[PDB]
Parts: sequence; structure tokens; C-alpha cells
Amino acid sequence: ARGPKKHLKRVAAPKHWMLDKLTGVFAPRPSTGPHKLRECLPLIIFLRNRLKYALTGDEVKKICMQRFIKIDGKVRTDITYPAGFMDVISIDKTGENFRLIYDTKGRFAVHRITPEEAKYKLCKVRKIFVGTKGIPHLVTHDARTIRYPDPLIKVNDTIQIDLETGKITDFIKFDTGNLCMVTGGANLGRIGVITNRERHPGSFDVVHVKDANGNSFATRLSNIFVIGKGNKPWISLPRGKGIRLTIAEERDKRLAAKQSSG
Amino acid sequence: TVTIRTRKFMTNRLLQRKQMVIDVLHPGKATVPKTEIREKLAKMYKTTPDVIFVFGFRTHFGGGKTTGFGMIYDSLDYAKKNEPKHRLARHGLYEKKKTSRKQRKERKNRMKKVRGTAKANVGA
Amino acid sequence: SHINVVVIGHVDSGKSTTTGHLIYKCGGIDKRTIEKFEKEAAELGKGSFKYAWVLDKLKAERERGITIDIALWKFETPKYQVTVIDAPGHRDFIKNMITGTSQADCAILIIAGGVGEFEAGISKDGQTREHALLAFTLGVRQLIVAVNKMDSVKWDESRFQEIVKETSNFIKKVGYNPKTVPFVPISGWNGDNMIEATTNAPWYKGWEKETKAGVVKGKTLLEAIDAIRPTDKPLRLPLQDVYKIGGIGTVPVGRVETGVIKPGMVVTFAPAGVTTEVKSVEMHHEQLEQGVPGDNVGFNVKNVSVKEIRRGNVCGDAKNKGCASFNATVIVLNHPGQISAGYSPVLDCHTAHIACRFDELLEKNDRRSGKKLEDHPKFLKSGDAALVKFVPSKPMCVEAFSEYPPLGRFAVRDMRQTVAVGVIKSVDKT
Amino acid sequence: PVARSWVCRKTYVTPRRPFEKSRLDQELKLIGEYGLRNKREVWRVKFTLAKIRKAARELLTLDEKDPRRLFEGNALLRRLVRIGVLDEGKMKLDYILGLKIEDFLERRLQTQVFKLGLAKSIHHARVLIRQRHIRVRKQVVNIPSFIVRLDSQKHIDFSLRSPYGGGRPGRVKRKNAKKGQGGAG
RNA sequence: GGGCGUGUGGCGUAGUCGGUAGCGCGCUCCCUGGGAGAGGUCUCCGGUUCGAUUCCGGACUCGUCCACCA
RNA sequence: CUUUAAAUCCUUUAACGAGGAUCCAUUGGAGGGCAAGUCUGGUGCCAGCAGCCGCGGUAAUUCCAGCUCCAAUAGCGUAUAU
RNA sequence: UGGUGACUCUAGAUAACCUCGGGCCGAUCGCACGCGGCGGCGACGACCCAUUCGAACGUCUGCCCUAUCAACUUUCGAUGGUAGUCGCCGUGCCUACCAUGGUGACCACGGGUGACGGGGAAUCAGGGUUCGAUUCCGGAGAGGGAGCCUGAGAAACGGCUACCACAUCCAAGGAAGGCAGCAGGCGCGCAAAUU
RNA sequence: UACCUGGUUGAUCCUGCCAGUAGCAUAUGCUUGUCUCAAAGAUUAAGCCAUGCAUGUCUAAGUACGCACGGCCGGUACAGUGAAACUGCGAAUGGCUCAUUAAAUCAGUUAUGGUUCCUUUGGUCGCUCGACUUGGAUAACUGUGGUAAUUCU
Repeated sequence: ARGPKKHLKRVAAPKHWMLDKLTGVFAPRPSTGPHKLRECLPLIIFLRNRLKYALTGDEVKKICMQRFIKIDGKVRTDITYPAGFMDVISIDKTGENFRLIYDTKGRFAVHRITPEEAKYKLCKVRKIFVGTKGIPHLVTHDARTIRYPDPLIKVNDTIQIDLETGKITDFIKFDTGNLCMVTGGANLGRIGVITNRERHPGSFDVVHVKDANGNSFATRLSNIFVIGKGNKPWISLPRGKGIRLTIAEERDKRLAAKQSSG
Repeated sequence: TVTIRTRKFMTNRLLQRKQMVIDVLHPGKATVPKTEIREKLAKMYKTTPDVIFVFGFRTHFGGGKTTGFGMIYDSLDYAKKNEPKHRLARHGLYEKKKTSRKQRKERKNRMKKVRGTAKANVGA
Repeated sequence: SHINVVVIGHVDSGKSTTTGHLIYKCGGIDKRTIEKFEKEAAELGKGSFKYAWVLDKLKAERERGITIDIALWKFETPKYQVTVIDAPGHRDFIKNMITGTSQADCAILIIAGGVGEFEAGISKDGQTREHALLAFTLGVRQLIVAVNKMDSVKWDESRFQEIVKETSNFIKKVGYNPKTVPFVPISGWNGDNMIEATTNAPWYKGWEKETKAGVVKGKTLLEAIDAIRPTDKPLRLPLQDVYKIGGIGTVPVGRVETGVIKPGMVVTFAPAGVTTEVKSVEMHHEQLEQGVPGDNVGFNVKNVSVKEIRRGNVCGDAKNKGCASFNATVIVLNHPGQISAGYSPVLDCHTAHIACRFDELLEKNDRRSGKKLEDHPKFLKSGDAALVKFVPSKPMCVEAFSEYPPLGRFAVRDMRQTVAVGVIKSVDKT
Repeated sequence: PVARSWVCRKTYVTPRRPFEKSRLDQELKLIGEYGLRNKREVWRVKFTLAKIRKAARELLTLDEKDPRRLFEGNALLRRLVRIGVLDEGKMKLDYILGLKIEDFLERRLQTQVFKLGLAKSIHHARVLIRQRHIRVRKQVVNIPSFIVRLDSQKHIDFSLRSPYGGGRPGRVKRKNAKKGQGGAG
């Protein structure tokens, strides 16, 4: 590598894209953006593989410049845009809004949101930046440099932005009793409440999070993303609600649906 | 006596067409050609047969079932808008280039040798 | 269109000189290459052969000053793309002269106008009479007589008219029509009247010849060539040589007698009996979509070694037969002795060079009337005409004269000459 | 970088001793009684028995109540009962060890044609597979090694396009008829 | 293909002022040794010539080397 | 027809298409190791075989042939690597 | 002011500095246009702060044979203290000045490798033995070495500048080259496809 | 399937190797009906290369006076396509090969508070106390040329 790479392999692409290894040699390289190449979902995957609007990549080429695609307020024309976490993709000609929340597994769930819920999004701050005139700042998880925050927004707070203006509405404290979105690693896709914070001078801290059905677990704070107060979230959840039942019960549930239908 | 039914019918408000997966039941006889599929699907939706673009057929063993997939448009202007160029010529309505790919390149980098207006003059 | 022209004539008549100089004035050769040959020729004490050196590429040819093998060159005329076939004028190489004449659609008979040279050329021992006879016997019906070396006789008109008169009476006895043959007084050395009218011959108003479209007139030798193709017949391209080029493979070279050769065609090589695919067809280092009758092409063949095919072999379309035996009417010309059954000389059919045995002498006919004189004669002598059954020593491909004329005429050779020439009546195909 | 499989698995295992009398007889009794075509598919069926028996053996080494033993055990016994190899009345992981080589040999489709009585011979039964003369669930099967499951047992029958079924009469009858009326005028 | 040679019995080889067709091994027969015997399209025909394996011509057969970069 | 950029092949459909279904399956072996003739003739410590042991000196179960037989079966032997 | 586990962090104040081979502060463009003058969609253009994309270096642990290699490293940096230069940065990276260290029987140093490393493949009861040039990640290099331009990013070779080897055309003055890219050709061969 | 068998001896029990036996590749030999898949110039020469080809690119929206087309509503610049040329960006990717290299490469792990970073995304960009838009080159093109010859000028 005498510089930056431009390509990505079908075999080395992340598995949560669920790419058939038999179709093509390459993978659609995610363009650089507000989300890393690991946890992104390029728009070509969302149209062709998750919803099957287009069949080939060139059939996504005609539709992306048709200017019908609205990722979180903005209309993008590049199919390789890194649509990350909770990016609101609304499409006008069907009037259908979408939002990326994880499944019980690591993949992204195809979730239709209501238009009253499609106008706002929660974002986790990364750092409290102090601007050049005593002006406080924050960068969210999707690279939104927001100036003049509420001063009580610390490093692990979640904030609620309105996409029509790009401004905050309310914030959620990183405190015990809050809902959590475990985003990364072996616990990628779990939704539970905060139980206990374990401090670590020098390394990454860990917080233990119990699921709603008592399946308690732990994950470091880097993957932890609080979303709600008490026992109620601020967004609409897909089916399963992030509980991660073991593989013994999915076999029962799967046979239960085919024996009830016939 | 070939009867055609529906599978996986969904609207394309994003693509100005409709798409449904074709199933064929042709007992005792061969795979029916794609031309006669269009008019049979035309009278099955009471629409015009010219924007019926079926392809991708695949027989199951022994015959009696062949499985394809096609697209039916809203109007002919979108059918000339969002479509691979070969599917136009599969009906024989559009004529592509008649130039061999080597003949394209053997002329192409031969225009790299001569600087000036003579780039259009080196070829023939 | 494309046409082939074979240059024939007595030795030292100026065939190579006239041909090499004609190619020069037609732009077929750059002036610097001529200047090189003129220096090399001067270094060997032969400065008067600078134009012949264009055709004579063999070391033996430059050392003796005589043409040995066939040389294939090109030049263009206002109407045709001419391929000249310079044939040897020496008796020992008449075999190469026959395989070169069986190709050409037209023949240019070079006759020296100098005193003594003309008489020696048309003598009983001269090749001028044998060449014109072989040319007409091989299929060449169009003839162009070029009275060369008119500069040695100071462009004398009476001398030219004398040569035209005697040559006309001769070619008429061979089978040619003097009216359809243009007589052009030239100077292969000075280049007079070859492409441009000469000022040294103010008496010469030009040549005139009768054609199927009427009477055509001209003055130069180039115009005589412009005043001159069995594409519908099966493919017949015999080999002259076989080359082994690095990266390409085996590349046989030859001229297309009948039919058309194209890249992708499945051809068969006889007598070798090898069938393969032609990958490409070239003509003077330029690729062609097809080789028509006349083109001396070099085609690349796949999976065939240079040891499986050789000079003398005939290539043809594998989709469009060999000969076990064939009956043909032959005319003994010059044979110092008697021709009996068992006699196995060499026959030059089209461009095939196979030795055939006079298996059986069927009938002896009168050369003039064609009436049968004797049945199953014990022997034949000079002047006799006869129907003989032939059996090739090696696999050979021939056709009946009535069906395919180009492949139905041949020449017989032995004891210092062309002892006979004949036409195939019937063929027993294998 | 070209997109293709490059995944190969040999479906059979040649035996260690090639020239002993004892093993030579048993497989001869299995070819002649079940109409097999070589000795390879004897060990091929013996190879897939060695896969399931080993997968059953290591589950016993994992102790009871283990979810992995509870899942992969019940997952394995789910398929054995659905293909007519093990009955419902013997559904337990201990019984896989006592499962023998001839047990899968009933569930070859070729035996089922000589079991359902629509073939004169077990060796005539394979030709009805080869000539596309029988179908299963409105699907013709041109391969005798199709492992019929317990569910399609009543769906085995002649093909729709068959002279020996409800289809066109064959070429021999169409040839014995053209001289049957062409010789009579 | 250009120049040079080689070819005569089963084998390989002589030879020939142009006139008789050989030797050796071999096969035959006889008493490794010796004797006799069978065994020839002299590459081929055509002439030259009183008579041709020789003298001429011709190509041929094989071996040889120079050429041969559509 | 389908397939595909255009094809090819696969699958589909009509026509033909095997009684010695001559539309003809080989590769290695047949002393032991190691499944498989004391078959027949030629060969006579010769030619050779055989991974090893060993066989050939004129009635060879091991060479060479034919007949028969054995293993694997569109594969199999051999060499060399492990 | 605000943060970290800990700042010489950020911001603020001040006293100055503003590098002529100069740090920004639109001397652009298109479609609709409605109200003297005011607008809309954007495109593009930049300096700086983050973001992503990486790279660059470090930390710890992990390698194959060999003692007929037992001592090595070092004023031609070896291991350090001090202070600079250079570099995008930490640092003997280099320069100066002092100190005498640094490694080794736990196998250093040296040699061999028919050695690109790793995921992995073949074989196997268990344990292992062998393989891994070969599609995935990363390293390294385009005859051999050296040097550079340009650019965010190269010591780039389907970019240059030398020497060395090989090699092309000439009018003999010169000019030009780099298939360990797809094919393909020779050579090498036991061994490997269609210009 | 955690498996042995023959050969030292007059015979025996042993040490003990040799040879069979099953794989897996590489070559090679004989043979070759169908069909699905699929390795393929690495080992010797990281040896040498002919030809051809693999890196170019324009939107309503950087610079259009090539009639090279082409509209007539024309004199208020250009209908508008538009080759060339200029500018901008890429050519540092991809592909191929494994020569070098034995704590080196690399792998796990972390560190960069010891560093830079095209583009993308999001913030900035009337914050400074003095134009209704400034300058002069140059390519394409027109025109004259050289050299045997170049992607020379």
C-alpha cells in the first residue's frame, strides 16, 4: 500500500452485510463518512439486498440520481455512502421511512418508522470540545459537530436532534436505570438496562447490563449507547426488542409458526 | 393450455414499473418462448404487451415447470429510461454499436500518437 | 482487382532487369534500397544487374547472374494490384518456371531485340518458344510481348517490325491470337517505354489489341498490363515454402490458384493428408480478411509442424479428392528416344510437382486431326499425340480439364526438356 | 481473485486392507441384494455412517443437561426420524451406535421401487429410475441415490410422461406398430 | 528448395579402358576350420553405342551442408 | 425454445435412433506376503520375472503366449515427495 | 472556562512577532425569477476544527537448522548522560561533549535455509508429524542497485535521472527500451492453456 | 475402525531393520460414454521478450469565435450539440511474482498525551477600521519549417 486503498473484497467485507460470496469478486467499498467501514451500511446494500428494489448495481445507479433518497435530512447521490446507526432513510414516492437499529444478532433490522418518529434521532457524544472563544462543542457518533450545547452534557450523554434544523431537543444522562444499546462485539444487538458501572484506571471501563428477561451480561463502554429513561425508549423497536434468546428456543419458535400455519 | 400465475408481486414506485416472478406450467410440451409470455401476461392484467420484459427462465427437471422473472412497466418512456441496453435489443427495437472491442482500442491508443485535430483523421 | 503476371523469356533476355526496374518506377521499392543493391552488385563486378538483384535473393543467383527460383513482388497499376512472378530463363530451372506460370493469369514474354540474341531465343534450342508454349499449355491465355533491349539496336523500326512479324507467326502456331497480344518495344535497363512513352521511338504510335469489349490501345508496358480469377472454384493453394516463425508457429507460403482462403477455415494439405485450421492470412506483412486468386499469401496454421508439410504440397478447403489414376491426352514434343509403359517422369499439374508413371498407353492419335491411329501402341516418339493412363507415385490432386481447366493441364519433363504437355480427360478419385 | 468454490470433500473412504476375504463377502452381499453399481457407494454409505456415529459418540462424552448436547443431540435425532431410519419409538441419542449399515440401504429410492412392488426386479428397479419412468411428489428423479424421506413414501409412483405410467407409449411400440399397419396395407 | 555425394545379392560392399556381373558374412550341401551350391530390377527408363552397371541426360532415394523471420 | 451482452452446455419439445443392444471397459495381477489354475505349449540358470522372500540347469503353480480366474471400475498402474 | 488516571491539554488575558521561494478572509457557474433594489435551488472554490479513510512509528509475547560458530558490540554509534540539527513527529536519527557500557550457557553473536509471515491444507484414536510460492490480511519488489520530480499520499517504475548487464532502428549524426500485468514466444525443464 | 502381515534359524523365543498395506500431491503410462464443478508456467530461470493490450475522465452548472454540424426568433454575447486545446482529478489503486528477509517480516495485544492525513460528513468562514469586478501571458486554430527517425518540436 503506497497510499489509501479503494477496494474491498467480497470475502473480507463485514459479515453483517450478508453478502453472497458466489456473485462477485469484490464488495462495494464504503465511502469515507461519519461512520467507520465496519459498522456502516452502504446504500447499495439497502436497496438491492435488503429491500430488493434494484437487481444490479447499475439499476441502483439510475435510482440514486433520481433524487428520491433522503438519508437523515440530506439527499445523497453516491450509492456507497456509509449509512450508519439510526440514519433516517425516508423515500418519498412510497412515503416510507426507515431507520437502522440492530437485530437481536449483529445485523441491521429493516424497520419502518412513523413520520412523527422519523423527524428526530438520538446521538451519543464522543468528546466535549472547547472552541476558540470559550465556546463549548460536541461531536456525536455520526460526526455532527454541535456548538453551544447544554453544559450538563458530559462525555457519555445521549442527545435528541431534530433533522429539519440540526439542533438538540433533550438529552439523556448516562446513569443507572437507563436503557442501553450494546453496539459492538459479541453482544452487538442487545437492549437492556444499566445495572452497575465498573471503573478501570487506564483501560476501557465496563458496565454490566441486564436484559429485560434476566439474561444479564457485560460489555465495555465503547459499545454502550444509552437511549432511554427507566423502562421506556425514545424510538420504535423492531420485533424481539433485543433480548437474545438461546438457539434452543428459536428452533421451537420456528417449528411453531409452520405448525400453526400448516 | 399453458396457464400462468403470480408470485412475489410488488410495486415499483421507485422504478416506474411492476415486478413479479414468472411461473410457467407447460405439461407435455416445451418451454414456451418469451414472446408468447408477454401477451398472456398482457391479457392477465389488461395492459399493453409492449412493456412486458420477461427473462431469466429456468426449467425444473423433467419439464412441466420453468421459472423465470420479468418486469412490466408503467409506460414506454420509463421502459427506455431505466433498463439495461441489451433488454431493448432483445425485442429487436434498438440497434447498438457494430464496432468490435479490439477495433475500438486499436484505433483508440492510435489517437494517442498524433497530437492535434488529426485524431479524427487517422481512422479511415 | 488483383492480377498475376509471370515474366518468361530466353536467358539474358532481360527478364529480371525489366521486372526489377518496373517495380522500382511503380514505387514498389524505395530508391535507397536500389542504391544498396547497385553498390553490392558493383562490388562483385556486376554493376549492370542492380535491378535483377531485386529479384535474385539467393547467393547462387547473384554469383551466376541467372534467376534460379521464383521471386514474388508487387506494385500497383491505375486499375490493378499486380503480383509479378519472375520465372527462371535457364533450362535446368524450367520446373520452377512451370509452377510459376500455372499461377499467372497473364504472361509477359521478354524478347531481346539485339542482333543474334533474338535468333538464339527463337531457335530450336531457345527458351522463348518453349516458354510461350508452356504458358499457353498451363492456362495463361493472355500474353504481352515486350521487345527488350531496343537501345542496343538504336531503336530501329525495321528490326522491331521483324521481331513482331516472326513472333506473331510463332505465337499463332502455339495457340495465341496475335491480334490479342500487344507488342511493346522497351529498354529494361534505361526504363524506356515502361511506364512513360519513350522519346527514342517517335515512329512507335503504340500497341493495339482485340478484347471481348473491343479494341484497346496504349503505348507503355504498364498500360499493356492495365489492359489485361476463379474465385468460384474449390480452394487450391499449393505451397512454395514452409516457415517456422517464433511466437506465431508454422506459416506456409504460396499463391492462391483457385478459390478463396480466409482465417478460421478448415484446410487440408495433400499429399501429406493433414487437416487443420487457418488462424491468419497475411500478404507482405499485412493481415487480410481473405486471400483471393492471385495473392501470394503466408497463412498461419495450428498444431502442424514444418516437418509434416513441405514445398510441392497443395492446400485446399476440407469442406469443399485425391487421385488414384487419370487418363489424359498428351503431345510428345522433344524426347530423344522412345516413351514406353513404365516411364515415370515428373508432371507439373497446376502447382503440384509429382512424378507420374505412364501406366498404360491407350491410344495413339494424330496431333492435327485427333483421329485415332493405333490402339495400345508399344511406344511414343517426338511429334506423337496419345491418350495415356497415369498413376502418381505420391498422392496427388487433379481434376478433369472439361470441368476444372486450371487443374486439368500439365507438363511432362525429361532428357533436357519438356518432352510433352497434356490435358486430363477423366480422373479416378480415391 | 476469481469467485468460485474450491471446496472439495471426498464422499468415500477406501478400506485399509484391500485383499481380505471377510470384508469382501459382506459388501458383495450388499451389492447383489440392493442392486449397487460398484463397491465405492458401499463405503460412501459407510462413510456417512461414520460421520453420524462419530457425531453421536462425542455427544455422549459431553455430560448430560448440557445445552449443546441438548441442542445438537435433538437436532441430529430430528433428521434421523424424518427420513425413515429411526422410528419415533426409539428417539434417543444412545440408539445411534446400534444403527447399522443396511439401515440406510432401505431408504435408497431404488429399494423403494422393489418395495412398493412396481418393479419386477430390484435390478429392474434402477432402470425405471434411469429411464425417467417414476416421479416423487410430481418431480421425476433420474438418480437412484435420492434418499427418500419418510413423508414422500406414499407419493412414489410412475412418472406422468411414461409408457409404463400415464404417458406416451415408447419407441419399441411405435416401431412395432409402423410395420403393424405398414405390412398390412 | 541451391551445391556436393551415396545407391550394384539377405547384409554391407567391390569393381567396371564399355563386353565376365563379384567378395565376405549369410541360407543350402559336404568333410570353429575348408569345400561346393542356391541367391541380383547394378534406383529407374530413354538413347549414345558393334555390345551399357559404366558414356550422356533426367528426376528419383537417402545422408550431407547452405539458404529460408507472413 | 430456453440460456446469455451475444452465445455454448445443462434442463424442455417433435422426428429418427440397439438382439451377437459388434453403439464390443479397461488397467493391474493369478508362489507367498495378498483376493485369485499345481491349465496348456514354447523357453532351458538362457532370454527374463519379482517392491520382499525367491523362480528359471529340459515334466516352470513365479519367464513368454493362449484359455480361464481375481481385485478396483471410467479408472488404474508406475515413479518420487510426505 | 471545560476535561484526563495523569498535560507543558483546551480557552482567556497580556508584551510582541506576520517569514517577499508571502496563512485565510469567493475578482466563479447554472436553472427557475418574484417582490429603487431584495431572493430560491444548488454546483464549485478554499483556510481551520473535528469525522472517516489510512499510513507512520512504538509496548508486550510468539519464530526453522546449527557449537566442526563461545564470546560479541564499539571512537566508520556500540549502550547511555547532556545540548542541538534534521525529520511530519518520539529517539544516536545524525553532530558535538562526557561516562564505559550493551548482549551471552535461559544459547547471544555467526552460519545455513531447497525460508514471505499468518489465517490455514494433508494426515491422524489420543498426542503430534509435515506442508503452507498459490485467490484472505499484511510485508517485500518490478533486469541489477542508486538518486529524484510531482502530489495529501511514491523513493512510484504500464513516472523520470545515472551507473551495470542484456537488448532495438539508423542515413552512423542519434533516438528509444523494462510482459515477477492479460494473452502469447524462446529458453529452462520431469513439470504447466487461447496472441 | 486406537489393526498388522512376509523375510536371519535345522526349528524356537527375541532384539531389530528391510519390504508390503492406506492416504495425500507432482510427474508419467494405458484407456476414455454422460454431466456438474474446478486446479493450470510457483519449484529449474526475480531468466530473456516480438506483436497487441491493460488509466482515463463533462455535467443544466471551470475556459466554445473548429460552420465540423445545425435552428431561424436574429443583430441584446452564444440555438444547442460540439472534436481539439486549457483547467480540475485519478494514474500511490488494481493485478503479478515470492527474490530478499530468522524478533526482522508478521500475528495477537495495546499505545501515539510522540504523528501527519486527499476526499467524504459536520462545524467554521460581515468578527480585521482601510469592486457595477483590476493585470498579461498561452495552448487549440491560422501560417512557414527542420531532422533518417520517436508520444521530437
